[PDB]
Amino acid sequence: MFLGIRDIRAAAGRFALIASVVGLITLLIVMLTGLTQGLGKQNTSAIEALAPHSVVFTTAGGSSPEFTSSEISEQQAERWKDSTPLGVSQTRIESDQNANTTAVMGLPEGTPLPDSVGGFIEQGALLPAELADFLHVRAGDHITLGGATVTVAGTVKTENYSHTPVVWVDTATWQLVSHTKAVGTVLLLNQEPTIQPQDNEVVTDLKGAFQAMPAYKSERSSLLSMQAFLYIISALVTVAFLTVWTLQRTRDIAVLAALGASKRYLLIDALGQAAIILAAGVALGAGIGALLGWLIAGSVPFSLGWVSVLGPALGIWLLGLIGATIAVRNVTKVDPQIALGATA
Amino acid sequence: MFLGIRDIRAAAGRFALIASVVGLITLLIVMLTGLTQGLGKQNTSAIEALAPHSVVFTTAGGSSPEFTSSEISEQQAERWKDSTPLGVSQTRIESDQNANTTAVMGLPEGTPLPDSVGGFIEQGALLPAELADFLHVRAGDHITLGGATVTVAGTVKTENYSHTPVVWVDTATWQLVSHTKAVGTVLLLNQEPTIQPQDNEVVTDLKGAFQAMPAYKSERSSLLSMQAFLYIISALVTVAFLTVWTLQRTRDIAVLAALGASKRYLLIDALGQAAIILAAGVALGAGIGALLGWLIAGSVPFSLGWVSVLGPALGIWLLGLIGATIAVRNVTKVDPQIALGATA
Amino acid sequence: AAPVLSITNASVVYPDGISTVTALDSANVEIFPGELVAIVGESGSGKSTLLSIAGFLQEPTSGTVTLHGAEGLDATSTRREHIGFVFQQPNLLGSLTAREQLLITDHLRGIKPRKDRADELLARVGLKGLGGRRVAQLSGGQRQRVNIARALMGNPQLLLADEPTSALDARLSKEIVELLRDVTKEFALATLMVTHDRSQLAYADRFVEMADGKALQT
Amino acid sequence: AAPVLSITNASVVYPDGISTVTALDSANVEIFPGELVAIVGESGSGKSTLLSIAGFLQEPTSGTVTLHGAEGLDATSTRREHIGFVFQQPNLLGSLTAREQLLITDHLRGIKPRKDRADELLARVGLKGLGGRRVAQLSGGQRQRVNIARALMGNPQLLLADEPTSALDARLSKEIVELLRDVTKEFALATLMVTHDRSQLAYADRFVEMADGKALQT
Ligand SMILES: Nc1ncnc2c1ncn2[C@@H]1O[C@H](COP(=O)(O)OP(=O)(O)NP(=O)(O)O)[C@@H](O)[C@H]1O
Ligand SMILES: Nc1ncnc2c1ncn2[C@@H]1O[C@H](COP(=O)(O)OP(=O)(O)NP(=O)(O)O)[C@@H](O)[C@H]1O
Ligand SMILES: CCCCCCCCCCCC
Ligand SMILES: CCCCCCCCCCCC
Ligand SMILES: [Mg+2]
Ligand SMILES: [Mg+2]
Repeated sequence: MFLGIRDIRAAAGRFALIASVVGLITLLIVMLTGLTQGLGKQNTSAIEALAPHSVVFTTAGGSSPEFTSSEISEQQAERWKDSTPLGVSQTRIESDQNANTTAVMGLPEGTPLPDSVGGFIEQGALLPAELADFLHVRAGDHITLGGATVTVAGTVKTENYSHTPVVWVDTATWQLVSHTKAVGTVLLLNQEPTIQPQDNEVVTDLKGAFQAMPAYKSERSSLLSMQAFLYIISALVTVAFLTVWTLQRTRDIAVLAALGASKRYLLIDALGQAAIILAAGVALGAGIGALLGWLIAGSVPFSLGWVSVLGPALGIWLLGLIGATIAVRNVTKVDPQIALGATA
Repeated sequence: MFLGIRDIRAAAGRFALIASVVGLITLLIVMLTGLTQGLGKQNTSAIEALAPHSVVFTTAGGSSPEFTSSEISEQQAERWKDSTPLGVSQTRIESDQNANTTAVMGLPEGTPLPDSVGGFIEQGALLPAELADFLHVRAGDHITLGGATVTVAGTVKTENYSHTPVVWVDTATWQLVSHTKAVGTVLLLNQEPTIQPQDNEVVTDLKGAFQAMPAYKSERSSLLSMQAFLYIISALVTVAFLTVWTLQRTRDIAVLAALGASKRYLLIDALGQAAIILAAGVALGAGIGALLGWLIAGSVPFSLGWVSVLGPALGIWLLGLIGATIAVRNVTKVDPQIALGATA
Repeated sequence: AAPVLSITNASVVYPDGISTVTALDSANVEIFPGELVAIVGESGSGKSTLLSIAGFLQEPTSGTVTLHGAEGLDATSTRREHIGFVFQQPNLLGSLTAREQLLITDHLRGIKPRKDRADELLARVGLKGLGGRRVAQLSGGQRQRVNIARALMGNPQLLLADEPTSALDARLSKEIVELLRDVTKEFALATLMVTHDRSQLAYADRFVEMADGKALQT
Repeated sequence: AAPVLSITNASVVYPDGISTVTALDSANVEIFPGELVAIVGESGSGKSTLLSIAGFLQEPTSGTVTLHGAEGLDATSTRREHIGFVFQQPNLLGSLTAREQLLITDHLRGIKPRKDRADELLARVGLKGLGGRRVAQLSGGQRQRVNIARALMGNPQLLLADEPTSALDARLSKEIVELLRDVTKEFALATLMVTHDRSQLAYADRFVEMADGKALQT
C-alpha cells in the first residue's frame, strides 16, 4: 500500500479525473434507476400508499387474481374482521368544460387516507388537484363520474393506479359509478390474515397484488429490460475501464516485482489504491444522485429508496476492484523480465 | 499519423479493450433509447400507424386541443373532403369470463387499416389477439363494449393508445359504445388541408396531435428526463475517458515534441488514432445494438429508427475526439522539458 | 564566421518547494560551424541543463539563447529543422522498430521517409541487420546508438549529444565519437557533446568544464 | 566454502519472428562469498542477459541457476530476500522521492521502513540532502546512484550491478566501485558487476569477458 497511496499524492489531477468517471457512471445508474422506479409507481403508488399487509382477491377456477375481475360481496366483507373493502375502477370523469378517464378508488366513509393523500374519505368525490385543474372544477361543483352525478367534496394530492391519478370516493358512491352491488374489489388487511379463504378466494401480499394489475404486467417487461441493460453494460464498462486504468501502472508494478514484491503485496497495493478512488467516486456520484434526484422529484416522477442508491454504489465499488484485479494479474502472471520488456 | 497507426499494431489487445468500452457505451445508449422510444409508442403507435398528415381537432375558446374533448359533427365531416373521421374512446370491455378498460378507435366501414394492424374495418369489433386471449373470446362471440353488446368480427395485431391495445370498430358501433351523435373525435387528413378552419376548430400535424393525448404529456416528462441524463452522463463519461486513455501517451508525445513535432502533427496523429478506434467501437456497439434490439422487439416494446442508431454513434465518435484533443493539448501546452520530466 | 548558436548569459532556476535550486548559472557559450565542443563535469554540474536550453527544450529563466538562421521561428520549428538530439536516456518510442525510430523523424519533418538512409545510419553505429528490432529486443547500448542514429537522420546545423557513449564498451564508444566529429566536420555542424570519458577530449576542438552550474576558466 | 550462486550451463534464446536469437550460450558461472566478479564485453554480448537469469528475472531456456540457502523458494521470494539489483537504467518509481525509492524496498520486504538507514546510504553515494527530490528533479547520474543505494538497502547475499557508473564522472564512478567492493568484502557478498570501464577491474577479484553470448577463456 506504500506506493499506491502516494501515486494519489503525486497526481491528484488525474485521480480526480478518474473518480469523476466512476461518479458519472454511478450517477447515471442512480438517476436512471430512480426515473424508472418512478415510471413503475404510475401503476402502483396508490395501493402501496394504502400500505396493506395482505390483500384478498376473488377468482373463479383458481385463476390468477385480477383487479379487473375481483369483487367483494357484502357478506364477504362481514366475514374477515380487521378488513377494509377497497373498490378499484377506471371510468370516465366529465365536467362542464372537459373530460377524461381516471381511476376511482372507493373506501368506507371516514376511512383515514394515507398521508401521501389529503385527509379522510368523505361522501362524494375527492379529486387530485391536477385533475381538478384539468377539469376546471373546485370543491362544491358537480361532475359526471361513470355516468352518475357526484359532488366534488374537496381536493387532495395525487397517487396513481394504471397511469391515472386516483379519485377517492365513499363505497356507496363507488358502487354507483361502477354499477355494482359489490362493496369493493379487494379487501385490505393491515395486520396478517388469521382466517383461511375459500376455493374461489385468494390471499396475496402487496408484491403479488401488482401481478393483478393489467397495466403493470404489460410494462414491467419494459422496465426490467432497462434496469437489466443498464447494470449489465455498466458492470462491463466499469470492469473493462478499471483494467485500462490499472494497466497504466504495469511498468512500476513490473519494477516492484523484479525487486521481490509478492503478488499479494502488489494486489493489495493495487486494490488499496483502487478502493480509495472508487470510494470517492461512488460516494459523490451517489451523493449528487440523492440531491439532484430529490431536487427533481417535484416535476418528474422519481422514486428512489436507499438500497437503490447504496445498492449501486457498492456494486460499482467491487466491480471496479475486480477490474483492477484483472490488470494486476496480467502483469504479475509473467516472469518480470518480460514485463520490464513490454515497457520502454 | 505515423506513430499513431502502429501503436495499434503493437498492442491490439489493449485497443480491443478500449473499443469494447466505447461499444459498450454506444450499446447502452442504443438499447436504452430504443427501450424508452418503445415506452413512448404505448401512447402513440395507433395514431402514427394510421399515418395522417394533418389532423383536425375541435376546441372552445381557442384552447389546446384534447382528444378527450374533441368531437366531429356529421356536418363537419361532409365539409372537409379527402378526410376520414376517427373516433377515440377509452371504455370498459367485458366478456363472460373477464373484463378490462381499453381504447376503442372508430372508422367508417371498409376503411383499410394500417398494415401494422390486420385488414379492413368491418361491422362490429376487431380485437387485438392479446386482448381476445385475455378475455377468452374469438371471432363470433359477444362482448359488452361501453355497456353495449358488440360482436367480435375478428382478431388483429396490436397498436396502442394511452397504454391500452386498440379495438377497431365501425363508426356506427363507436357511436353506440361512446354514447354520442358525433361521427368521430378528429378527422384524419392524408394529403394536406386545402380549406381553412373556424374559430373553434384547430388543425394540428401528427407531432402536435400527441400534445392532445393526456397520458402522453404527463409522461413525456419522464422519458425526456431519461434520454437527457443518459446522453449528458454518456457525453461526460466518454470525454473524460478518452482523456484518461490518450494521456497514456503523454510521454511519447513529449518525445516527439522535443524532436520538433508541431502541435498540429501531434493532434492529427492523436485523433487519427482515436478516430480509428472509436469508429470500430461505435460501429460494433451500434451493430450489436440493431441486432440485439431487433432480436428483442417481439417480447418487449422497442422502437428504434436510424437517426437513433447512427445519431448516437457519431455523437460518441466526435465526443471521443474532443476528449483526445483535451489530453494532447495539456501535454503540448508545456515546454517539452517539463513534459519529459513528468515522465520517469 | 558567425556563430551557429549563442548562449548569452543564461540561467535556469527550479523551485525546490520553499527554497530554489540554481541548475545553471550565467552560462556563456558560443559555437561556430564545424566545431565540436565537449562538455565535462561531475554528475549534477549542469551539463544536461545547458543542452536543454541549447536545444530549446525550455526557455532559460534569465538570459537568451539564439540559433541564427532560425531567428523568427518558434522553439518547436527550430528544433524540427535545425537541431538533432542524442538524449541521455535513449528515449525510444515504444511501438516502433529501430528502423522506424529513425523514419518517424522524416515523417514529423514532413517528407517521405527514406528507408535506405535509415539502414545506412543504423549500420554506421554498428547495428546492421537490427533494423527490425523492437526496443524490448535491444540492449542498453544498442538502444543508445539507435538514439544516436536518429539524431543524424535530418539535416540539422546544431548537434547536441548527451553522454552518447555511457552504455558503450571502449571500442564502440571510440567509433561513435569518431562518427560524431566526422559528421561535424563534413557538414559544418555546431556540436556540443557531454561526456564523462575524458579521453574523448582529443576529438574535441574545445571543451567547457563545469561545476555547480557555472562554466570554469579554460 | 560453498558458492552463493551457481549458473550451471545456462542459455537464453529469444524468437526473432521466423528465426531466433541466442542472447546467452552455455554460461557457466559460480561465485563464492566475498567475491566481486566483474563482467566485461561489447554492447550486446550478453552481459545483462547473464544478470537477468542470475537475478531470477527470467528462467533460462536451458540449464539451471541455483541460489543456495534459498533452494525451496520461488523466484520472487528469492529476489526479495537474497538479491539486490542495480538495473542498467535507473528504474525509479515515478511518484516516490529519492528517500522513498529506498524505503519502499523495506515495505515490500515486510518490515517498517528505516528512515535513517536511507539517508545514510543516500549520503554514501554522494547525495546527502537530496532525499526529498523527485525523479524529475534528479540528473542522469543522480538517478543512477539512487538506483545503486536502493540495492544496498536490504540484506542480500547476491549483488548484481549492471554498469552502475555509466552516468558518472571519473571521480564519482571510482567511489561507487570502492563502495561496491567494500560492502562485498564486509558482508561476504557475491557480487557481479558489468562495466565498460576496464580500469575498474583492479577492484575485482576475477572477471568474465564475453562475446556473442559466450564466456571466453580466462
Ligand atoms: N527480447 C530480445 N529479443 C531478441 N533479441 C534480444 C532480446 N534481448 C536482447 N537481445 C539481444 O541479446 C544480445 C545481448 O543482450 P544484452 O545482455 O542485453 O546486452 P549487454 O551484454 O548487456 N550489452 P549492453 O547492454 O549494450 O551494455 C543483444 O544483441 C540483443 O539484441
Ligand atoms: N527539475 C529540477 N528541479 C530541481 N533540481 C533539479 C532539477 N533538474 C535538475 N536539478 C538539479 O540540477 C543539477 C544539474 O542538473 P543536470 O544538468 O541534469 O546534471 P548533469 O550535468 O547533466 N550531470 P549527469 O546527468 O549526472 O551526468 C542537479 O543537481 C539536479 O539535482
Ligand atoms: C507521506 C505520504 C502520505 C501520502 C498521503 C496522501 C493520500 C491522500 C489520499 C486522499 C484520497 C481522497
Ligand atoms: C507497417 C505498419 C502498418 C501498420 C498497420 C496496422 C494498422 C491496423 C489498424 C486496424 C484497426 C481496426
Ligand atoms: Mg546529464
Ligand atoms: Mg546491458
